[PDB]
Amino acid sequence: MFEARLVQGSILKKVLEALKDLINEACWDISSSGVNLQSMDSSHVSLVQLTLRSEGFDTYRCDRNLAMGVNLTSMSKILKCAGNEDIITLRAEDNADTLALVFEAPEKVSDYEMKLMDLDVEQLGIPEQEYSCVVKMPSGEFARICRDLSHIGDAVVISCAKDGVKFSASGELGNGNIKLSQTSEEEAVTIEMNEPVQLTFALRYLNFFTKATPLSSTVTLSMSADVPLVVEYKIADMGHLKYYLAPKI
Amino acid sequence: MFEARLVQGSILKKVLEALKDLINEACWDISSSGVNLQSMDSSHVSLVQLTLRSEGFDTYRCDRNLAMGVNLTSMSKILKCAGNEDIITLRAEDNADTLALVFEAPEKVSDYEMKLMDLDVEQLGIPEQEYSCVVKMPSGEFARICRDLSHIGDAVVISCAKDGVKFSASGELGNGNIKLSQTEEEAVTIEMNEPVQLTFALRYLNFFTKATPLSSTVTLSMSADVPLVVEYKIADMGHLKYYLAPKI
Amino acid sequence: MFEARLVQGSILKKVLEALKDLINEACWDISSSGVNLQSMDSSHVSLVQLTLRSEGFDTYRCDRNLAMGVNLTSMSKILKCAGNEDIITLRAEDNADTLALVFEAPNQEKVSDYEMKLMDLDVEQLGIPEQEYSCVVKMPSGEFARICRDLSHIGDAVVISCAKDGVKFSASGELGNGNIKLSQTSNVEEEAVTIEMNEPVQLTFALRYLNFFTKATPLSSTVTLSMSADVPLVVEYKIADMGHLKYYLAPKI
Amino acid sequence: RQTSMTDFYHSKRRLIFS
Amino acid sequence: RQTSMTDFYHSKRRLIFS
Amino acid sequence: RQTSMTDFYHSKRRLIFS
Repeated sequence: MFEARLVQGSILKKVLEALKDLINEACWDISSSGVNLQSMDSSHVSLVQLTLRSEGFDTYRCDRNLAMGVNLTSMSKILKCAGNEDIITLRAEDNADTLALVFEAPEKVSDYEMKLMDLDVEQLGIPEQEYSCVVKMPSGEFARICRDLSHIGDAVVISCAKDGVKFSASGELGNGNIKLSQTSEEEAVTIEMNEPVQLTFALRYLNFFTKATPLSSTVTLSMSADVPLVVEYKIADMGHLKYYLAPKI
Repeated sequence: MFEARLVQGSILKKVLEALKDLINEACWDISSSGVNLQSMDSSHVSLVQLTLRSEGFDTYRCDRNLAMGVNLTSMSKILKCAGNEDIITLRAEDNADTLALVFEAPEKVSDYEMKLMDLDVEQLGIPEQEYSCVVKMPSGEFARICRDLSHIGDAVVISCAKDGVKFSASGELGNGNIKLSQTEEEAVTIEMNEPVQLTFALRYLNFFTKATPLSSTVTLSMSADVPLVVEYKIADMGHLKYYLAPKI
Repeated sequence: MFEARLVQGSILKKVLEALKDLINEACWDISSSGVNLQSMDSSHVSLVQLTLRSEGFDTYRCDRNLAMGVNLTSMSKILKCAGNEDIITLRAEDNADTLALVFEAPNQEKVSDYEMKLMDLDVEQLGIPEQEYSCVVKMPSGEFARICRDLSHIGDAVVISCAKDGVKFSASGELGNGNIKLSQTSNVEEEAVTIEMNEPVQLTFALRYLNFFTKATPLSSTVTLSMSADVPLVVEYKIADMGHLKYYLAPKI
Repeated sequence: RQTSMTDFYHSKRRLIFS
Repeated sequence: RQTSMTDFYHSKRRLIFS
Repeated sequence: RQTSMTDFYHSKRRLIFS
């Protein structure tokens, strides 16, 4: 039997609002380590990988590993019913077709029973890598940039070097160029660059990733030449949420 | 001639925002006792009963009783022209086809003249009852519950017992259940003569909730097989009651 | 070569949110005096006249006069990419087909460079000589905005009647009629309704247009209306220290 | 089955002229 | 009847080539 | 040319019964 308790209800609320629009259905693998989820969007152009460490929960129990086929859109509606101060409890039975979420007002206790589903999932083997460039910057800055360049073009040419990073777009009105410089804690831009990289990515997908902004004050972009981009949001003392984006050409 | 002066114009603004969506046309009965309005929505599933006691007004005068056929939509568009601090004065003549609303900024004076209309209303005789269950609870809390269970399903099953009330919903995604235990404007109290369990359409309830700004609390009166009564006491004016016919 | 540096980027951000919807394409005349814009909307019922004086720019330079055909819709998108505390520089080359907008984020850690393509326009500008209107009402821009929006629910047109002690706005529709009266205020400053009248006036105007002018509300605390019989109304927002932004609206009948 | 308010209380139709 | 700005002031056309 | 994640990493399909 599985039963995890999260005193910070918001974390799970935000995690779901950050995913629901990019991925509709996904498998939630529960194990003693914690909650894990890997899923590609419909077009397979992007991948998400969530990791909520058991140590991040006040209470966590998992007798047997569970793989629950979940409809993120339905779970999103259910979590919308929680308050940002509610203590969220997750409880599931080994032979169960449902997931039970319990919201405790910080004398109001809500209890939902979400129906699960069957899912013909496809997961990928992503080995540990060390990227040519790793930018750490404020998630707010990242979200503003992506959104702004959207009014200019469809793709963004991210150029990373040791001095700073540059995002550019081009369209039928002209072009745009946003240059960030390394800063001399949450308002800093640092670059662990080994080799310069310049990649082209679809802004449409990046603006989905940025919905994970409320999860962290900072975001880190890992770019290696000819590989998918990794935009990671560290959920404070829980784990993280990563979004991979297939490069163009 | 009818002339009622209200310093707290916001109350009148709030009332219309709380009705225009549920009922589009309605008869306003003006008496020396005050302003009374009872109307049934198009589907006749719910009913509204508004009471603004003459004592709630800074000035009130009604020589002869009036029955003004009003288009609430139009009256609502007119009230949106009043600020929340304006002093609202209503004035009507006996042989008049119009209602006059005068807003006074607390150097700006606004005068509107709303055309009235003919209405073939149908009114219900609702006797004073002592309900099996009466729940007093924060209006914001009630509003949350309705909005939420709505995502889960169409109907809500309200179960009222001595030590708490329970709201439940069900849909294709699963089911939802919210339990409120009997705990000033943050308390929950229940006056239960007999337990009651009723099924109501969340669509209508989410219309009633548009009256939340009229009170910090709301009361729910239930009895088996009778329409639910959701009441918002307009502070020292009177109240606003919404009746909801039960499902089967 | 033209290059102007406005430390108060927000101004230029506001100017464009106040124009884009009323005028989609316009000519930006650049000179030693500053930046000027005059343009009629598609229907030719209203006219806008912008003047941003060179003295209002921290750095202003203009070797030769320019008439840049611009798509205000596109320039709005581009200016939306600027922060309200961003220093905005505008630089254009004489034989150029583009305008260069550079936004500098406060800490010097972020710099944005946009290159907006210019366009050919068959513009038609009017000759409006200095006049002395019968009525001039100075009043709160928030108040004017409110009045216009409200009366729009009541009717399409507004009858502005101006007299010595006050100005009245009126609207009529199927639901009835509305009537707002502002009384000249004594000792209040941005909260004042002061009037300058040579002789009473009463004009009718289309509210849909006036609700576009009010989009320039963030530019100034006050707004002044100048009227005279049988001539276009003038609603002006003084872009403090830069210049101003005027909207003319042809009367009805 | 959604019942109606008229199922429980006595109705009295009114003609309003104004 | 809605009048147009051109009914009151002199108009001169300009061809902008940018 | 927009590439897809399956062009860079090995995929293994899984059937979820729940």
